Amino acid sequence: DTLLGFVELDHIYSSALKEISTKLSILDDNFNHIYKHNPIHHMERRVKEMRSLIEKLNRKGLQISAETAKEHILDIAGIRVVCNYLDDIYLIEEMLLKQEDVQLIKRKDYIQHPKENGYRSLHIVVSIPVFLAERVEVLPVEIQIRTIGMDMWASLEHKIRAETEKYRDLLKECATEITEVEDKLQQIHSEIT
Amino acid sequence: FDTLLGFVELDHIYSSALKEISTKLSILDDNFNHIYKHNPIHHMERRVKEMRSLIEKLNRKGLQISAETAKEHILDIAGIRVVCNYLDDIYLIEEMLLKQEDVQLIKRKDYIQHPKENGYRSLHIVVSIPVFLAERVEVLPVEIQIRTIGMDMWASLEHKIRYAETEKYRDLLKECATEITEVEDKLQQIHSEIT
Amino acid sequence: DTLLGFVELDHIYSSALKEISTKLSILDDNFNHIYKHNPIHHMERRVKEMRSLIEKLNRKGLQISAETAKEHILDIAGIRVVCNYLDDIYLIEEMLLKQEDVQLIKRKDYIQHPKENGYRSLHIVVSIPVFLAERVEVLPVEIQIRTIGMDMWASLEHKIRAETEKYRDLLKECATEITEVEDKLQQIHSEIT
Amino acid sequence: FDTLLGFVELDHIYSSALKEISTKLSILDDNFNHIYKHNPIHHMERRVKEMRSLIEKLNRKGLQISAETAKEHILDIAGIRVVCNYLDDIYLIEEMLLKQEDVQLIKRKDYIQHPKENGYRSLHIVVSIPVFLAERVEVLPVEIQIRTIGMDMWASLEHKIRYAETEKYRDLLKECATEITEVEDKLQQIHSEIT
Ligand SMILES: Nc1ncnc2c1ncn2[C@@H]1O[C@H](COP(=O)(O)CP(=O)(O)OP(=O)(O)O)[C@@H](O)[C@H]1O
Ligand SMILES: Nc1ncnc2c1ncn2[C@@H]1O[C@H](COP(=O)(O)CP(=O)(O)OP(=O)(O)O)[C@@H](O)[C@H]1O
Ligand SMILES: Nc1ncnc2c1ncn2[C@@H]1O[C@H](COP(=O)(O)CP(=O)(O)OP(=O)(O)O)[C@@H](O)[C@H]1O
Ligand SMILES: Nc1ncnc2c1ncn2[C@@H]1O[C@H](COP(=O)(O)CP(=O)(O)OP(=O)(O)O)[C@@H](O)[C@H]1O
Ligand SMILES: [Mg+2]
Ligand SMILES: [Mg+2]
Ligand SMILES: [Mg+2]
Ligand SMILES: [Mg+2]
Repeated sequence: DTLLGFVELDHIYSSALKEISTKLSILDDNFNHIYKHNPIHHMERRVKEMRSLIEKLNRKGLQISAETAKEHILDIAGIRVVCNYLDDIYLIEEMLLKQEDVQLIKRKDYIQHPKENGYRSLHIVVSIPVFLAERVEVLPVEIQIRTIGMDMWASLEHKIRAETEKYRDLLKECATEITEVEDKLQQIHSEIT
Repeated sequence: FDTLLGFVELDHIYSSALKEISTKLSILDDNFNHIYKHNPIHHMERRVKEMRSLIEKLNRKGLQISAETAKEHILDIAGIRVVCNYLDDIYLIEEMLLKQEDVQLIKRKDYIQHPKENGYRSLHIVVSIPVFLAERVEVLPVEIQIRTIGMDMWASLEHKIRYAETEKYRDLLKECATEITEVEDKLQQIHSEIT
Repeated sequence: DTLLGFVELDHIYSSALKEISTKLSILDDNFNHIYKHNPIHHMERRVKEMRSLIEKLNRKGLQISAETAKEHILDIAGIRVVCNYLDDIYLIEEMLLKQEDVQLIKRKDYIQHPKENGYRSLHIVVSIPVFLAERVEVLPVEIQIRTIGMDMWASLEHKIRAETEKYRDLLKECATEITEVEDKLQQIHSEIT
Repeated sequence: FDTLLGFVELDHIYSSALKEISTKLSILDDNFNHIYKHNPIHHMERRVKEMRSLIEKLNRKGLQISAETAKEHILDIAGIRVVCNYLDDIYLIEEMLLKQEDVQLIKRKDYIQHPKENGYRSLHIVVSIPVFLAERVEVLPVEIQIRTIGMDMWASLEHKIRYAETEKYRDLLKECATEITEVEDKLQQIHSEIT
């Protein structure tokens, strides 16, 4: 019964990920056409696993139903935009939000206000129209925009998360020196363009 | 020259148009299968016109050799071909796509209802599509050739007769065309009844 | 326990499908390079679902273990080569078997000896070396080679299989007239090359 | 001429070589992750040399402008770049690939152990690969550039300094190179300990 509703959820949010991905790749493709630089290194897509969706609903004391999840959970559809340089992150943000049918919903900038452990990434939730066979759906998609250095750090830290406390200090040490080397590559890249 | 640059610009933006068309179409196919357990689309082929065939077509129509003329007058710069599993899937795809707010019909030629003299059959619609670029919006036409697998199989062989040698197989092609429609009608009739 | 063995099975037979697919596409790509014709229309790959694998093992009274399935089941890895013309089928067969590291295991030609219901397809099982991280595996892969007409017929018939008996007769009727129209396209295509 | 045809032949067969190399490499990456829950490869890039850059390289080395010479003397006609997640993954990929019966080492240059003067770092191996064509077998060389993500990030920026402007950033590049190796050493050291 309810499970059908969640299967429906997985399907339409997968479609949302397709329309965003096409938008993003066109922006990357056109920017390189004009300025001979690719802002995007690569992208990863993911529809939230159901058991993680149910876990998150319970952590927030919410009902286990697809319509509740559709309301309260904004990262059912997630895309991760790994960029080549630090300024490419905000370039992607500007290019996408300027589009008529893209609506900002949430913005959390962990680059300028990093988490305690050193995590850095730009998180924006945007709305996207998805034209289905017999219906239109405007669905939220969480976009994690980051540099390659931020991505490699987040990968190592993710795989850890009672073994976090040991490496917590020098992970933050790595985080810091990743930002410093990427700052230096950015300043060089800024100057050659 | 500046023009050749213009044609490179043309190839780039019409390639992007094909990306947005393809995502729309595959979502429709994916959602229809989700609801009704049937895939209207068998496969799709994309193509941006070669510059050298684009220049040929401009000259064949007595038009100027410029990107601004080509954008206006040539509607098959971006081409997508939607090969469908059954004949009724063709018009289903058309209906589903045109009802979308940002897709506008521009040209329609129904060679299924009114086949060509040689037996060619296909639905040809040109639609307009918004393409959001880095610093600009472009609304671009895309020619969609919607057809069955049988129609595709026939059109491939006929295309490979050309390139004074069409007259020989003209009759024997017209027979293949006819018997393709007849067998596909019957598979359509069976598929309708079991759904 | 045993389930681990079947997970291992799925992984290595998936890799087998990758090496075959690369072989087949190179052959198709080279044939078109030389003769300006593409024998292959498209291909579908599939590793057998486990519950269907366990079902098949029970139907044959065999043990439910990965090593037994690896021996007795030759269609764990399946690839389907849908060809443009009838003669392309045997062209693909010739091109692939001539390769040094491809070994024929089983051949059943349902084109010349169609099944009672009208099914037609060339079925060959071949062996393929798969170089893994720390080990080599020579694995069987079932190849179903057919025309587009044979494929469309098989699709309609598969989806139906107590409702087979009704359409059984005119399915065979369709089967026959598919072969006749494809014969005529073949004779024309033979003559233009 | 007949030659230009020869170079078209060259592009075709070396593209096929890249397909067999890629399938081997991805299977190794896929199997290693299956066993040890780690992906050595982050991503891969493929490339067949442009004919016009191939002609340039032949002239730079005083060689004849023919496909038969290029096949013999130029080993980076087919190029693949294996970007790895950690430094030790680089040599792991090399070991796994060369131990295969039908892969033969042809050339090896280890710029990781002996970096270039500007700070470039990467493992360069040319290997031979059998390519089974429709009517013929070809054993073709493929140049493999194996590197970390940091090495890739650095090499991209340095490549975009060229194309009398390298001297300015030469020192500041050499620093970036160094601190990339140092941060990647530490991430390697952490990753080793948690496995
Ligand atoms: N926007 C995003 N896009 C692509 N992948 C993402 C992503 N967010 C997380 N991932 C990755 O998807 C995998 C599974 O994530 P989940 O457990 O389902 C949600 P989460 O990462 O815990 O975010 P949450 O804390 O907001 O709920 C993780 O390994 C993560 O790295
Ligand atoms: N909408 C479309 N979708 C997919 N492929 C198409 C297509 N239109 C043409 N093609 C294919 O592109 C290849 C080269 O033909 P082109 O010159 O580019 C267009 P055309 O078919 O010649 O239209 P034209 O007769 O008005 O000039 C052909 O193989 C053709 O089948
Ligand atoms: N060699 C093959 N390659 C690709 N797909 C195949 C295939 N053989 C069968 N399929 C398709 O895979 C889907 C699931 O097949 P399965 O039920 O797992 C085995 P099967 O089709 O019953 O063959 P079997 O009777 O020899 O056991 C079917 O819909 C089928 O059309
Ligand atoms: N093994 C390889 N794998 C992936 N990309 C490669 C590659 N070798 C070169 N490339 C890329 O191909 C693009 C054009 O360079 P090419 O002229 O084709 C070869 P090259 O790097 O100039 O070698 P060369 O200096 O010996 O001539 C560059 O962006 C380069 O990074
Ligand atoms: Mg999240
Ligand atoms: Mg046209
Ligand atoms: Mg089978
Ligand atoms: Mg080189």
